[PDB]
Amino acid sequence: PDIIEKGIPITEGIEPLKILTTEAIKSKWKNEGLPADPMSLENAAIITACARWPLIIDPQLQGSTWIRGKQGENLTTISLSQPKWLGALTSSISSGRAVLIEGIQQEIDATLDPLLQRAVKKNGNQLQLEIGGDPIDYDPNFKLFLMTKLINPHFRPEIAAQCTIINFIVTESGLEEQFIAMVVNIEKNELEM
Amino acid sequence: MAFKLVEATYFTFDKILKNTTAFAPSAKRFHYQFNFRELARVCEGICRTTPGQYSGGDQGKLVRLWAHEMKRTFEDRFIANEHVEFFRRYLTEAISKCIGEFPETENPIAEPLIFTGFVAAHQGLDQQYTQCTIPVLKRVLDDKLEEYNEVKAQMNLVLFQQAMEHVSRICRILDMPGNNALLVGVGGSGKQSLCRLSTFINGFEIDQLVVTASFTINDLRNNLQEIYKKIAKPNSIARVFMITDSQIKEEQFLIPINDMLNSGWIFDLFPKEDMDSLVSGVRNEAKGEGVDVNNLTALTSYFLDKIRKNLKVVLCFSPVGDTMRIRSRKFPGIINNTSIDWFHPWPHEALIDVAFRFLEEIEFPTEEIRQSISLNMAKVHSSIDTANEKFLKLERRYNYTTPKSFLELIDFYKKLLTEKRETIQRQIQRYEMGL
Amino acid sequence: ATIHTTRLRYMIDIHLQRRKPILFIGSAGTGKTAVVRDYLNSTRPEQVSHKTINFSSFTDSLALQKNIESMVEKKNGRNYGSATNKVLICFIDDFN
Ligand SMILES: Nc1ncnc2c1ncn2[C@@H]1O[C@H](COP(=O)(O)OP(=O)(O)O)[C@@H](O)[C@H]1O
Ligand SMILES: Nc1ncnc2c1ncn2[C@@H]1O[C@H](COP(=O)(O)OP(=O)(O)O)[C@@H](O)[C@H]1O
Ligand SMILES: [Mg+2]
Ligand SMILES: [Mg+2]
Repeated sequence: PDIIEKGIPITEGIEPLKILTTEAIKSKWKNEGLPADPMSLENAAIITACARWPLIIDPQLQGSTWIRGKQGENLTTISLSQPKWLGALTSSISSGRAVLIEGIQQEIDATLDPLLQRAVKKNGNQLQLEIGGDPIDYDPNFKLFLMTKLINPHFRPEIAAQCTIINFIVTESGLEEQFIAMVVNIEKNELEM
Repeated sequence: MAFKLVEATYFTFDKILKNTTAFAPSAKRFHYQFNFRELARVCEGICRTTPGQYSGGDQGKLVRLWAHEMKRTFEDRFIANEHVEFFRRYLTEAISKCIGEFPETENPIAEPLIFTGFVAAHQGLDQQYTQCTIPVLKRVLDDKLEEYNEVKAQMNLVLFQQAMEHVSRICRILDMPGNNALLVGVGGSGKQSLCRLSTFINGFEIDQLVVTASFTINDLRNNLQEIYKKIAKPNSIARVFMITDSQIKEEQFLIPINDMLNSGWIFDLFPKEDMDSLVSGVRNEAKGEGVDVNNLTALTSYFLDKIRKNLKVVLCFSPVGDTMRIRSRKFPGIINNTSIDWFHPWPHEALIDVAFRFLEEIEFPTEEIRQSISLNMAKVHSSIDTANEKFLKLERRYNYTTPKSFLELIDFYKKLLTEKRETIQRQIQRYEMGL
Repeated sequence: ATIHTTRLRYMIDIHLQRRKPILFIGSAGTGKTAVVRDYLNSTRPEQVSHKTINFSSFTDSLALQKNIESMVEKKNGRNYGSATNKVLICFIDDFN
């Protein structure tokens, strides 16, 4: 309503799903263990367009299964508990397609705080990001995904600003919509095809 | 008028103590505690006022000054806008009782009314602290920002009314000798960048410690030690010390800083023989001052006074967890010695100016879109905070929205719009050539 | 000077002549530290030797001893006291 009141040039029928991502890429995601409910597509559409690192909340690991499907090649999942997670992340930042961090429920480690910051330092041609004691060489088209298994998780508001939060929780009508898409495919297979 | 102001400041102070339900010591009200110090620095800031500028009728000019200064040590104490409203009513009742008869035309206290002794320095007045108009303040800050960008590292900021007011009342705490400033606000409130600017506005040299991933207590002490060598010399500009929650990697690094900021300098920072060599350098100054020399008691004391005057400690925390409250409980010096300053979220009117600044140097059909978008940018951020309040009551799940979150959102939206517009323009140009 | 400070100021002079220590209690606002800090300046630096100690909640028993050790000069034998029969005052703030 507030876009019409001002009278800013905009299309008659806007929906966030269409802008964030095309129809074809929604059909790709559907194949990579994602449900056809709009809430999950919206969520999947956000992480694509995210200018910040996306912190994901996944009870029943619905988000994690999708992330693993999308990143088919050179995806590495490193929990906070692992002792060489600092060493693995540093070697990953240099030449890693994507990175996934398990656990990290709340109280995010101080070593990740410079990485979490989207601002990077450019030294001539190369780009350098300072993590731990020794700075590590940063490469473009690096992706970082943070998954956390919790119900009503509590974060620092400084972190909620720094990093965009997104929830993959299958609740209320949100689960119903997934079962409909599933039912429709079994009932009227011909129409979906 | 002096006696009336003393009964007034008491009256306001007394009406707050009577309302124990409104204001009391609590978990989230660790600072709310109302001391002598806030009355003392209010009484201090009147003493700052030179005779020559306040000469004449002080029926109208003094009460304004007092009211402002009073307000700026009580407002910052308060977190909630409800508590603020309650205070302003007590402050008006207090003034109206002791003064008796006052004009109803112009409210004695007003949000527009600010007092600063940096505006004077720009106009070529010497040690003058008076009321400055909002439009005059704008021109001085904007000019000084260009000077800051020229010599130091370039800092971009919106410079809205509320941010500028925050610059004014930090400049004020730095102008007071011995008194330390504490800035409290949510992540991205601009306070660290507002401090660095505020410091530069006044004739002071800001020194921030740099924390590496692997840091030690002895490494911190050596950084502090270096700062005290520059203060010890007689002909020295007063060094400001900048600290943030990120800079405090462990709680051990805070212990030295509080003993510095409380009084003088941390016990056994340097050896006794090194201290003696600093004392001898200050002895040359003491002769010029006309203070007792070769007494080795008043001189050593005078050295501690100078060090206190020339060291300013600026602390920056976020009141988001009970960790900061545990700092207050653990560290007594911090809350009582320093002057607390609380940053509220940016007003709807300020948010419009932020958007209006970032939309500049982007092409639009009639530039009426710009002026409207800037409104919608403020409306969207406000409507999230109202929805976030609804979300907190409805479900246990807590969402948080900061002014950095808002800034980063706008930059991302602008980049996406520019990319889509460029792609559309290239496609249209290709179509036109083909046609 | 206040009516309350002058009468406490007298009580301190009484309590300084004797080896009985003094303890001050009250809110943050009350202004106790300053009332003691005024007196320590007014006392003669030969008769009495004053030193302030402030606990930030990480001050271990060992760290307090290091501050006391430095304050106290080394008398003859195992006993440690100030030379020329000077009385040694150690001011403690934020005791609890
Ligand atoms: N008013 C403002 N206008 C533009 N950018 C701002 C403004 N306030 C803050 N910023 C940006 O956001 C950052 C916030 O970080 P900082 O100033 O350290 O504040 P905080 O300590 O609250 O995080 C700034 O360094 C700057 O890049
Ligand atoms: N006569 C006085 N003049 C100015 N300040 C005073 C006076 N008496 C007490 N104070 C105040 O006392 C405080 C320091 O002593 P005190 O209140 O006991 O400290 P604390 O609150 O840390 O225990 C300061 O706020 C100081 O201004
Ligand atoms: Mg910051
Ligand atoms: Mg005290």
